[PDB]
Amino acid sequence: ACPSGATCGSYTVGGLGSRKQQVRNAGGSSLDLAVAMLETERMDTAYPYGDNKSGDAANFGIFKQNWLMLRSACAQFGGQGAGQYDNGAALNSSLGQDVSCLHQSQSHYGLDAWFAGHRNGASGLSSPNTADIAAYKAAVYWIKAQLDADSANLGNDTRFWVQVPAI
Ligand SMILES: OC[C@H]1O[C@@H](O[C@H]2[C@H](O)[C@H](O)[C@H](O[C@H]3[C@H](O)[C@H](O)[C@@H](O)O[C@@H]3CO)O[C@@H]2CO)[C@@H](O)[C@@H](O)[C@@H]1O
Ligand SMILES: [Cl-]
Ligand SMILES: [Cl-]
Repeated sequence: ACPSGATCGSYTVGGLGSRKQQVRNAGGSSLDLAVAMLETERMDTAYPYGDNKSGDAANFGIFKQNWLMLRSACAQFGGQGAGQYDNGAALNSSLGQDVSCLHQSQSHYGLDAWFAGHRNGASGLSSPNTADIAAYKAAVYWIKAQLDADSANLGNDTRFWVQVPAI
């Protein structure tokens, strides 16, 4: 059943199973798969460039990591400024680098703080215990529970989803 009042469900996405297997082979855990699953249908980067944001808010890669976090945590982007955000687009064509950056970012911030910045950027890092951040985290963990409960879900075409507001 759906997490705390939210609307949720599942459906089939052609080719998604093979893509899940590629993400796992690139080092993605079930948590990583859950984040990717929440962010795009096909675990890809065909969403609009930067997800229509610029600077520190721009999103890159299959997890929609933001440039603030990438430049703060990932060695690939060390020392870079907000205005250099176009450099994050390297993650759009390298799954291995995308996963490496995700892991570096999660380790840099710790996972609970990582969720806050992933959801809400600099504002989230400074106010990480909001209701909206908690709802995002709950959505990810609900998806993860579906993946964890049946290993077929790690390789099949099923996408689990939870409705969260776009911000
Ligand atoms: O620090 C720069 C800027 O960040 C602002 O927060 C944004 C983040 O940087 C991300 O862009 C974040 O995107 C996530 C949201 O969950 C989206 O709904 C989703 O589509 O993509 C990602 C991953 O889930 O969005 C926030 C909000 O726009 C904000 O903190 C701002 O004050 C700050 O200057
Ligand atoms: Cl991020
Ligand atoms: Cl807070």
